[PDB]
Amino acid sequence: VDEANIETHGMVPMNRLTDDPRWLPAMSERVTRMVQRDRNHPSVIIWSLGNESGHGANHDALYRWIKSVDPSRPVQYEGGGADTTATDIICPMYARVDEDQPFPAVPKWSIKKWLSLPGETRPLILCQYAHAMGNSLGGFAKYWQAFRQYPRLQGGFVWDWVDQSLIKYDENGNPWSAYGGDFGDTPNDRQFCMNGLVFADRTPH
Amino acid sequence: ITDSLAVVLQRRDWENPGVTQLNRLAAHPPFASWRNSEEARTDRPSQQLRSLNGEWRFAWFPAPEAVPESWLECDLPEADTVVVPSNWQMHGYDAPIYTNVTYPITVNPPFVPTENPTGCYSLTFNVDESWLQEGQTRIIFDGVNSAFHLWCNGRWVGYGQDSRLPSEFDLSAFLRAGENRLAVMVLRWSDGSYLEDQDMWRMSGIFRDVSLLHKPTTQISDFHVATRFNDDFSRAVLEAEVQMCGELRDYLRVTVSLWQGETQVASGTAPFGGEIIDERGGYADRVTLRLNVENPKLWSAEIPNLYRAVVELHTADGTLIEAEACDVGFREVRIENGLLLLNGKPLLIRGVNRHEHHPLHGQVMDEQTMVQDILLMKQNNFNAVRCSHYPNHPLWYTLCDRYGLYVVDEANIETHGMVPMNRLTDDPRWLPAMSERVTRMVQRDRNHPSVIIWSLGNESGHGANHDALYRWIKSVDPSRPVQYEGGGADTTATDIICPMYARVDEDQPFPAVPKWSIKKWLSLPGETRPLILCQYAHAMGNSLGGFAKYWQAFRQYPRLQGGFVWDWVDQSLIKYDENGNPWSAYGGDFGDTPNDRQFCMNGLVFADRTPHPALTEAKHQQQFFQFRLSGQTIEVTSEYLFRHSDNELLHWMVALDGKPLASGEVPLDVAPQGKQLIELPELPQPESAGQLWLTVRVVQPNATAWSEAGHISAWQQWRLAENLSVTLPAASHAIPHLTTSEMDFCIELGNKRWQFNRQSGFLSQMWIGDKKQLLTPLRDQFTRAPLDNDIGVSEATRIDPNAWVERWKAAGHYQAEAALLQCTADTLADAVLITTAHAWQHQGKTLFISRKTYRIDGSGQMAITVDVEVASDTPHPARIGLNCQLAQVAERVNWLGLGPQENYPDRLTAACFDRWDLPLSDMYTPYVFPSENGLRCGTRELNYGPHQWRGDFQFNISRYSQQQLMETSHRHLLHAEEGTWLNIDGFHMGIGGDDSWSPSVSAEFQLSAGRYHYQLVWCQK
Amino acid sequence: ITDSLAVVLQRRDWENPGVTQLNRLAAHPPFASWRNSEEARTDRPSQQLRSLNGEWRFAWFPAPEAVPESWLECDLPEADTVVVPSNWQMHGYDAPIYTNVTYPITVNPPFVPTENPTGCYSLTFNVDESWLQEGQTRIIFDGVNSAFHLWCNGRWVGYGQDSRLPSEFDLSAFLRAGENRLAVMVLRWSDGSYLEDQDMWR
Ligand SMILES: Cc1cc(C=O)c(OCc2ccc(O[C@@H]3O[C@H](CO)[C@H](O)[C@H](O)[C@H]3O)cc2)c(-c2nc3ccccc3s2)c1
Ligand SMILES: Cc1cc(C=O)c(OCc2ccc(O[C@@H]3O[C@H](CO)[C@H](O)[C@H](O)[C@H]3O)cc2)c(-c2nc3ccccc3s2)c1
Ligand SMILES: [Mg+2]
Ligand SMILES: [Mg+2]
Ligand SMILES: [Mg+2]
Ligand SMILES: [Mg+2]
Ligand code: NA
Ligand code: NA
Ligand code: NA
Ligand code: NA
Ligand code: NA
Repeated sequence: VDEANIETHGMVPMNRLTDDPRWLPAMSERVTRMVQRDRNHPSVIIWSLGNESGHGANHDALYRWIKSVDPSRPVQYEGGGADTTATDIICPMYARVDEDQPFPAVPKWSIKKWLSLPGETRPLILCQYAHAMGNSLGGFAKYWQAFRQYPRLQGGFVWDWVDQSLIKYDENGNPWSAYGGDFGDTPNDRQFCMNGLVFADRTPH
Repeated sequence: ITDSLAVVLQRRDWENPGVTQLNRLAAHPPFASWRNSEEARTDRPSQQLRSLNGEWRFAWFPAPEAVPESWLECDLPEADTVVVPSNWQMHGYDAPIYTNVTYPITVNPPFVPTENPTGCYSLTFNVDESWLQEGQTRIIFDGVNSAFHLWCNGRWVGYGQDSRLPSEFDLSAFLRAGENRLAVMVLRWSDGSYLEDQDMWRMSGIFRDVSLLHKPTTQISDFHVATRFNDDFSRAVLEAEVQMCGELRDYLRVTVSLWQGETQVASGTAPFGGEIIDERGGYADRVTLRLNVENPKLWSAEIPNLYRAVVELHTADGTLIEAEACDVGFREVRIENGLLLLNGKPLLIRGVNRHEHHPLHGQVMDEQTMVQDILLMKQNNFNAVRCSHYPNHPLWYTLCDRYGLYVVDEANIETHGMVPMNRLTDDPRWLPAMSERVTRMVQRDRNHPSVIIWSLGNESGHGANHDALYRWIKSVDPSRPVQYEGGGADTTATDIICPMYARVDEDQPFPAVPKWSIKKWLSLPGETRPLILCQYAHAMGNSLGGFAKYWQAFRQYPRLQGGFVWDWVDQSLIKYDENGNPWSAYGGDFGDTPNDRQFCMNGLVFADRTPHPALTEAKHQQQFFQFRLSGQTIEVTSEYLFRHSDNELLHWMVALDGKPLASGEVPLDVAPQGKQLIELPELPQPESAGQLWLTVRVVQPNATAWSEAGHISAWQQWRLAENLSVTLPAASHAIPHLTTSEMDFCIELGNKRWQFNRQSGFLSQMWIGDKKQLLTPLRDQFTRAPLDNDIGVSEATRIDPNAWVERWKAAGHYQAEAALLQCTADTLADAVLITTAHAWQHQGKTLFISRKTYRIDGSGQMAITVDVEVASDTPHPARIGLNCQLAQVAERVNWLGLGPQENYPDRLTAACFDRWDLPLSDMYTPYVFPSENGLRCGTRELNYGPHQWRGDFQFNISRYSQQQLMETSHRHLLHAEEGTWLNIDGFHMGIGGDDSWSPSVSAEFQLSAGRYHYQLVWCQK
Repeated sequence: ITDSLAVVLQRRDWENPGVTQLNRLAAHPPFASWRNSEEARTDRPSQQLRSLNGEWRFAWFPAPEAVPESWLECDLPEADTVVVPSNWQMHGYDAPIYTNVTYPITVNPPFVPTENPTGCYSLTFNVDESWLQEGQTRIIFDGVNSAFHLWCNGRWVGYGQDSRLPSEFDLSAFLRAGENRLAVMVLRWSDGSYLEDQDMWR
């Protein structure tokens, strides 16, 4: 999945820049210039309009731009409820197998319920599931049971591969794995950079 | 030093489609920042919105680098004082350029000639202390062609592109109390010129209003008004989204009220805070107010009911901060089951394309001309207008809102001259420049109910940027369909099949971009969309042939919902001769090269808004009352969708060969889409010879906002009965005498003599007493002075062999010499009979043969019979008749046949059979490019001076020979010849006009029969 | 004079989402410009695509306006030798920031802090006259975070944004035979950073 370098997660709402036409130029260069560079690679099967930036009208514009200039690949985008007009795939992040999380505007339905909502035609492939932060991947079996039972459940992408720990050296030059704040960075989100199936040195969890 | 021309010009922002603006403020609907809401509710002047129109200082330069540094600090001594808004071409500072498709600059995007005419505008003006103590002072340039840098008090403010949308900059940090100086440097050419290749005059300058706007630092920054409905339009919700800028505080509130006249209809109030829209929450700086409206008065072009929405920004204790306002039209535009609906009813678009053009002021628009245009449109049964091909002056949308016209609002993008047309619109590097021309159009005009359809531009092929911006509009504003003709008129970037110059029945199967028959187009597999031509019926010169063929098809096919004629006004400009008499100029008349000559004049009206003959043909075919007659019962059908005929009578005349017999009036009471049957009183039934004709007009007894009392809105004619003449003519007391020379047959009867030349075989002269009657003999004519539609794009330099004029010229039509075959005289009991036969040849090929009999009888009446052969393999001739130059010049022309206006075989539906009496001046049509003109068809009797001709013919009569018209390129160089040129045709070819670059006269109107016959009688009175 | 930092930094092109590049060439799939068809078929190295990876000269500054004009004409004595490619936080010049959702800078688009860490990268390198007698020579920056201005031999070339796609500029009219010097001013923050809020180390 080749993803454009667009994330506006910290805007309030997440929509603020991606729905503004004054940001459509900046956003189009990050989508279009990706397609122009990577369009010949067979490994790329799906284009992504970015991550966690709500759902703005610029998303719908650039979705249709990709469709027009490269019909050979589906386009996906999770923002604004995972099933917007700018996605060919229902690509939720952390939608649970049986339990609904009915957040206002942007609900995370049961992946099994989500398929059968009236008028919903598309496959579902979680762009992110099974958050692997420390001692986790509890209930991972429950996804794959559901994946195998339901044809339109075609799997997902685990979040994620590598702990984003950095090496620091103490006063005597011993290396140790550091996370949020360990460099005087404030504010910070501490451990939440470490979500990997493997440690930073690629040792398996 | 960073404000110096040296630094600002060195970045060359006008040769870089990545920089379309610098420091420009966001677009939005029209603001006035009223500080009293009753002012806002009544749309009275705002003392927070000053105009800077008036006398500015201007200085021209060949290139921006030639502008001295001194001009930022101080006024240039050799500058002139000049009115703004203006186009600097209209003041004479360089030439306007007329080019159609070929760019007026070398195609080398994004670069521009080093020779780039630059307009240096300066203004010294006062600003109150009040505007600088509190709030935000901005300047608004409504239109700058084509790009500009802006200085204020020597400091640099910003840069702007797109010539037809307003550019706004914040001036608060730049202005001082008292005297200030603006410095505006305007470039004729910029990278934006590559998306501004409309077929029009290429001018430049500050050609729309300049204004200062004062707002409080806490302000309404944007507002959007929508109208939802239930199934039967009995309940509506008005949704009003309001966004603000400045410091949000908990005490801030918004009230939006809805008025209809001085009645408050609804009102709501809320603090700021929108719905949750995603995981980060909602817009703290926005609020949406929903008002209920029961039984709303709906907006349409038939009845433009308006409400007014007032948006007050205030505190909770009531203190008003500012108010904005707009007109509201309750209407729904949807496409449903293949039909474009307005309020649940399928529109039938009686459209026209209208440029912003004035023969004196150029591309500067004024209220008087806009209103004159809207009145003339609505008076000729026009429904809708296409803003070809850019956003208009803001006042235009307000006038269509109130007078009632459907508007296609079209983005300022045309790349016609690129090869292929696709080149820039498919290139992602031009997506930004294109997005700002589309998005800023929608942000400004999305509250006008007159706007029912958004257009992505004109003639720019089909690129992936078109698809991107199509989806942008759908996402941002579902209220309105999006249309675009480029790349074959049915691309993925259009909700409407919007072909230009698709014909009714015949396909034009061009590779990649075919124009199918509009009827066939609808039926193509998978195609579900309505079809509304974005341009049809090219009205260049003597044109709109076959107009009736379109409207029959529009009415028969549901999914054919009409089209927009090209176009409304001749883009003529005024020049002054050596004496200072004005004349209408076109392409090349300003030294502009290369140029596209007459192609700028495509209008139903002249530049001064005098109608062409084609306008009534439009008015007749577009009429809202259709008629049928069975017996003496009239079926009236209303094509109005929303109104009853509560301002309409039906006047009816019955006349025998012009003589009126019976009249009457009947009230009209037809429901929309309804019928009314009317039984006429026992009509006159005379045994008298002649054709009995019934004529009905529809008459509006009451004045409207757009029409005077007694305005005629529709008409129709029927032939009721005919009584063939069977009475023998009255006998004569005398026999006409034949005198035979070797050289002439001369015929005498009373005071009258007829001379026939036996070498030429033509009627050489005719005498009444001593007074001779002819200056040129009476000879056959098989040619006409070529119409724009006959010439097409053919020129002396690059001939097009397939144009009609060229096929004629190549076949020798225009240089063919008559060769006398037979010339005999006989004496009968009661008359003399001259029989003739000529062959017209060219380089050995016989093109035409004409066999005549002239029969002069005791009553002084000359009966001429003509029988023509036309070679099957020569091009079908322009006409088949005779012509002569008469000695007489009378002041009036009197005829029984179709009139009163100019009419041709494929453009005579609006004409009515009656006796017409006009001045000879009105028998000539002053087309700016002279051609064949002023024909009237289906005429049985023509009267001029002592002469009468009877028969069944088409004629024109003028002081201008077909030869002079053919050889003269402007109407102002025509001179009255001695006497009067008379063309009488048995048959005359259609004028065409489906387009004007290819043959467009349809087969049924071509003279292909091979043998023709017609009969005249020439008479004295 | 219009290549000076005073003029180029004046425009503050990193605080304006209407300017994401100046003089940048079009994007395209990966090019190598092989002049032998068998080399292209076997994906072997191309003599027309050289790496500039290696030992560059680098100096850190609290804000772009703190960079001395000297630096375009001449290497800074205070500078250090550092390997490229690299992140300057990994060399200890300032802290990497780990924030998930909340932006690491005050949310005030399109503006960024006045105190905007800037990295001044220079490299002196040779160009064979072969390259300048014919054809086009361009520089490829496969990744620069967050935005940068590029000088070659003291003259200004262009500007670029988007930290994860290549920025290419034509250098043919800037290069001379033998010794050349690139001057790359990289800003940590720019209007582009508003679109780069991925939950990772900044
Ligand atoms: C290069 C090119 C473009 C187009 C266009 O696509 C085109 O066909 C339609 C056309 C449209 C607009 C136009 O010029 C004006 O433009 C104005 C402003 O837009 C109005 O819209 C009017 O339409 C109009 O007066 C002129 C021709 C033709 C053709 N040439 C020929 C010549 C001979 C035989 C077949 C063809 S086919 C070529
Ligand atoms: C504003 C907002 C956004 C989202 C997001 O949509 C969100 O819930 C999902 C979420 C996604 C990514 C994330 O951080 C990481 O970021 C990585 C790189 O970008 C990957 O995306 C990974 O997904 C991820 O580990 C953290 C949380 C919540 C919620 N907050 C709370 C708090 C308490 C109770 C319920 C909720 S619901 C709010
Ligand atoms: Mg520019
Ligand atoms: Mg055109
Ligand atoms: Mg920028
Ligand atoms: Mg995130
Ligand atoms: Na499955
Ligand atoms: Na994380
Ligand atoms: Na119809
Ligand atoms: Na034209
Ligand atoms: Na009536």
